[PDB]
Amino acid sequence: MKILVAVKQTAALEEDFEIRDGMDVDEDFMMYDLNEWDDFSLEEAMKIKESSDDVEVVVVSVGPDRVDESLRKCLAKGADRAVRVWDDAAEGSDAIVVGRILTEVIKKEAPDMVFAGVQSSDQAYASTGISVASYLNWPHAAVVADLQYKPGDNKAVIRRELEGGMLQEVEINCPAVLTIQLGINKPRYASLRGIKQAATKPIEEVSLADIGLSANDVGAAQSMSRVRRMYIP
Amino acid sequence: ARDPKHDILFEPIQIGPKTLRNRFYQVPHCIGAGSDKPGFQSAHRSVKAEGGWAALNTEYCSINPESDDTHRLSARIWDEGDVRNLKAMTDEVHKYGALAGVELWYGGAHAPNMESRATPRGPSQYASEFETLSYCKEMDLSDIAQVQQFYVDAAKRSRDAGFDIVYVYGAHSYLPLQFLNPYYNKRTDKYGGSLENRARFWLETLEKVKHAVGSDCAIATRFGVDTVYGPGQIEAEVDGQKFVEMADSLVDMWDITIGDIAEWGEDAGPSRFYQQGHTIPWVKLVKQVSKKPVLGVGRYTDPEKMIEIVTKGYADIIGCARPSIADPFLPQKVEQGRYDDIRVCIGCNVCISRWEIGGPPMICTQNATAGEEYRRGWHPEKFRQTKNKDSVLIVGAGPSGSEAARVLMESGYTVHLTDTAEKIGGHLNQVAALPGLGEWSYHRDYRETQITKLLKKNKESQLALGQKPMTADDVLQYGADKVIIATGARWNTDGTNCLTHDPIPGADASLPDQLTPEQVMDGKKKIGKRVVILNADTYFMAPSLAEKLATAGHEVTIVSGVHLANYMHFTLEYPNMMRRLHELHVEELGDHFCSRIEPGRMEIYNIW
Amino acid sequence: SKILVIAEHRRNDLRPVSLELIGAANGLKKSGEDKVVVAVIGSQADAFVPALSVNGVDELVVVKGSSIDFDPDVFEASVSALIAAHNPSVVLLPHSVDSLGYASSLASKTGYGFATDVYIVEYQGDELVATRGGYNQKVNVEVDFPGKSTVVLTIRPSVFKPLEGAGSPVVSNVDAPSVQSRSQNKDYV
Ligand SMILES: *c1c(C)c(C)cc2c1nc1c(=O)[nH]c(=O)nc-1n2C[C@H](O)[C@H](O)[C@H](O)COP(=O)(O)O
Ligand SMILES: Nc1ncnc2c1ncn2[C@@H]1O[C@H](COP(=O)(O)OP(=O)(O)O)[C@@H](O)[C@H]1O
Ligand SMILES: Nc1ncnc2c1ncn2[C@@H]1O[C@H](COP(=O)(O)O)[C@@H](O)[C@H]1O
Ligand code: SF4
Repeated sequence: MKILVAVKQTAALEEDFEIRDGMDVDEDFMMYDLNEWDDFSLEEAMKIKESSDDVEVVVVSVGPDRVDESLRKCLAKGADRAVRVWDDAAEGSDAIVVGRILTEVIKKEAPDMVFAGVQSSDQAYASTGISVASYLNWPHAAVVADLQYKPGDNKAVIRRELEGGMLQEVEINCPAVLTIQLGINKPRYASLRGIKQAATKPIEEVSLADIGLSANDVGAAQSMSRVRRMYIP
Repeated sequence: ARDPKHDILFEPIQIGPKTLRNRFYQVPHCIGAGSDKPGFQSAHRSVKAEGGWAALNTEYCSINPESDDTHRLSARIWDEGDVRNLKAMTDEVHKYGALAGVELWYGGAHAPNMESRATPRGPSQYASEFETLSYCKEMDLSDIAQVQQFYVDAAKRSRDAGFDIVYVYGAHSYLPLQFLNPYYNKRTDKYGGSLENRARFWLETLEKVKHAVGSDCAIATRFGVDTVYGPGQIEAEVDGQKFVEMADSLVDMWDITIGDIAEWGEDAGPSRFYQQGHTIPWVKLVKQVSKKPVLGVGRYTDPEKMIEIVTKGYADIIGCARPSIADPFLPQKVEQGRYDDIRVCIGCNVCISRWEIGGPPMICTQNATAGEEYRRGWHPEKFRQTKNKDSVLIVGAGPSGSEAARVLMESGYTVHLTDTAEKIGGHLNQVAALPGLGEWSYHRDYRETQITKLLKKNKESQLALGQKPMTADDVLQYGADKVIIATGARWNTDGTNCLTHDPIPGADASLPDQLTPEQVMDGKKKIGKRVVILNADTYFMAPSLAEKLATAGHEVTIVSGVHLANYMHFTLEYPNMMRRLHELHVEELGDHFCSRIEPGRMEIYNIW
Repeated sequence: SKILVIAEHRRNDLRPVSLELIGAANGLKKSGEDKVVVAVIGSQADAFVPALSVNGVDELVVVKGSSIDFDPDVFEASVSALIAAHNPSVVLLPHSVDSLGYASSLASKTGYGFATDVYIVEYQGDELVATRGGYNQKVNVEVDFPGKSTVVLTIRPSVFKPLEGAGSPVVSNVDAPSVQSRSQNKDYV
């Protein structure tokens, strides 16, 4: 049994950052860390693993070498394995292109369940997880605030967190893609010894060729929108 | 970057022969150094000069041994020794481009002269309402001339010492104010009676001091423009404004306060009673008549409140004492737009409490380097950087654990801070929820903010809250090089107390009719109608619980085996606290303690 | 050509964002001759015809399905069918919890223009330009969608103002593709 959690390393900006060309903020002003929603995703996978017997939790991220820092944090926070997918041609991949990339590594991995965060703290597309569901053709639910699932079941029960705090119970076929909302659980903190042990662990590197994709499948060129301009409002 | 609306705070302003570089001014305040700890005096003021303050003043500075505040510690400028000692401060303040000021003091009978044993002189003979065994001799005309000459000789010493600003101090009901105020002044000669006559002492003093040092030094005056006592003392729209008009041509800068000496928590308003700006209604009355620059303190820490009083024309300069102690670098932080780095004064008056006790150095609840700059080499904004990759685990994020994390992270260390509590602040989170104490929360707000920003730049550090309690095994296996245990204290549940050091028979806060402070503050345990508080603590807990309970409708009696709220005499909170308990019908039984408790009843005894 | 608005409802009530979207659609037309079609999807969505017969609405298509309220498989199937049948230039969805359930699935299959949480929309001559936030809302990001005949946007609620008063739209009903959804809504809590 395997739960695959897609995670993203998000950018946060220093005050008072500057627009570079007008196409982005200047990199010097950027700090990267693990997307806040991914702590909750990862914890939920660890709850499932810890509630039974034998569940591989793998984390996967699409991005360059710096992402290693965020995947390491995942290892420290319980993940069994970490995979990083990249090729320089994938720069500027939109949420839908990244959904396609994630789909092909998920197929290589063959998990029983996929978890994504509801949205990323930086771009807040609130799109990537559900784009993955569409390319996988898997049942999906977005904005999950509660999960009843036992490994190997056909069949899970979620609650959707709606506007105004109200919840809706939904029974969903598995395997499924779920996007996980803040507050579903209390994500753990690794100890210094946990972190040190996570440091010894390999981050597995996966190229596009490894998953049947090429430069022509990815990048800003293949995306569903095009940035004209960024500005401070 | 700095908000453009704050640019006004960085404009210079002329004061007589001197120029202030900006509108941030440290008014005279005690620190427990005077002329006796020249290291402390020069380091404390010069860090603020480095921090952007335009002018730094000594505390009240005695002009002669017959105004000696022992057992309390004032500055002194009695001779050449003092000139050397204080010049350490003026030289150090000048090194950072600020002006240095001195506050010339003569206390009349308010100075108990316990070192000098000399006799104080005054407008009429009185026993001080603050030092009640201390009496002055009534001044004849030669006495008046002699004391005036003391001011002159001190002002000449002050110029020798390198001061740029010299005050004639007439606030906190000291001597120029005593002549002004018919509460003290009973004379029927030409220094008593009409306003013109009552002002004559302070006006002649100003003229003489200006004459001696005025070409070289700005002459400032500090004035208690209203005693806040009603008619019978000074009122701003009666004598106050008229005095300002009479003295305006002699003064280069007005520094305005309210209140007297016995209750000077009306000036240094505790946050318990007073918000930022609490003095404005009295202070703004001075610019209605003066043509000179004016400041008046009001616990100013927010630049938004600061530009308000300057743009509306209520003050030209932002005077501060406590805000400058909590954050010597407040002006630089505003200048650079680092608003979230500002360490905001909580108005607890612990700084003052040291001075009031008589003799000890100042300390500060927010700023743990106040008093420590010289003697420990601790600069508030500069931290020796670690040279190793040592990690530290800290169990507990209350004032001590969170301070330790903050400093260790600023020093480059890896820190993991953990607590069972949902938020940083430990026991201060309930304390600040007590009636009147909401501003005490800034101590934890500052640390929450700073810790969050330090984690962003110290990437191996971590904050964990809402945790399961750490056990000894968890600590031993945690993987840190060093561990700090900061697990706090709790109120006693069995009656243990400082009088007998033993439990009281029948005391037990697990019983449904007995509660601790924490159980009261938690709000879950039911409380009955008639409440007895049994008190062996001298600071704020018992009075504050009494306020909370009586305001919620209970009938409250305080049985106190120690002097109730004794420590609040020193924080200047005591008088309004007693007024608050009285108007809420809280009954007090002093001089009693308790020998045993039973369901619904307790046995008490007179301690004498 | 046409602008397609997907209305939204829950527990018997139309969600006001539906009107805001009609607002946005009308403010976006490149001519008085362009037409706004609104769709409302649900087994009992005929009940909403009164609330949706409002100024700005030229056609109201009611689509009935398996679910009373939102379901991702039903909605995806229904909206793809509306788009194919009305070939709209722009489709507007609310940025809502329901829309998070399927919006990006609509786009993945198709190569339609796609942007979410949009708070400014504008034509600049003949190119649609949408603005959304960036870097935790610290910047605005203007996007366009080249050579995309159909753009799908989700729209931030409480940004676009609703039109005032009633309308006279041509109502039609259609059935959802009777395909069984891979999830089942149970109770609200
Ligand atoms: C001592 C102490 C530590 C306090 C904080 C104030 C103070 C102290 N000693 C003073 C003295 O030497 N001379 C004098 O004129 N004023 C003295 N002060 C009062 C202080 O100057 C301010 O008037 C008040 O503290 C109110 O201002 P702020 O603290 O609200 O800015
Ligand atoms: N075993 C423990 N593990 C983690 N936190 C603890 C443990 N024991 C006590 N604490 C926390 O320690 C903190 C002590 O804070 P506080 O009482 O304010 O002490 P101080 O005033 O010394 O900083 C509290 O927030 C409390 O929840
Ligand atoms: N580059 C990426 N690599 C792996 N997962 C991603 C990536 N981008 C987005 N995600 C997933 O999508 C989630 C929500 O983000 P979004 O739709 O991008 O706003 C994240 O928490 C991840 O689960
Ligand atoms: S001890 Fe309290 S009142 Fe005094 S400066 Fe420090 S925080 Fe402010």
